[PDB]
Amino acid sequence: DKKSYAGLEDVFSDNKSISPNDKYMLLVFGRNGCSYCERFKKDLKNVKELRDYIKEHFSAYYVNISYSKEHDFKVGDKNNEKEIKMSTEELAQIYAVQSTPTIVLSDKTGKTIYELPGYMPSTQFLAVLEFIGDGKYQDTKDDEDLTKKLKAYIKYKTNLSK
Repeated sequence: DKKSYAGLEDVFSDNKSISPNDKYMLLVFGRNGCSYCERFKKDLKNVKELRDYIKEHFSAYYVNISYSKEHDFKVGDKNNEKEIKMSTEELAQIYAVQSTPTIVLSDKTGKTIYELPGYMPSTQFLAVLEFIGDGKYQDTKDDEDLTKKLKAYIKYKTNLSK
């Protein structure tokens, strides 16, 4: 339900239609009775820098796997967008969701860039979001180099926060 993210309608668009819509895409898989999902939402509410950053750079969706809805999922570039109707369960399966919260960050074509299978405090999480949102990920050689640069960037932002 929309109740899954009550008060965060400014951040999350209706998940009946999921697409990057010419922004980076942020998909959060959550569920009922999930204390880390609750902590994640409180961070989004209360850390204005995090909230503003997401609203500026991301099309964001909160998918509650405690329920089953139909989602119109639209990815691909401008020349060829693929639109598929899928269930909550099929959407989670595509992303291989195994735990909640799972956070998926994708580019404007809907290509997965990075995934966090768990909660991360707001300082570190905003660093991950900037690494993707400012395009810094683009200058990396591979998955290993991206991970290494991202981890560097997070420590840097951690030093900065103190």
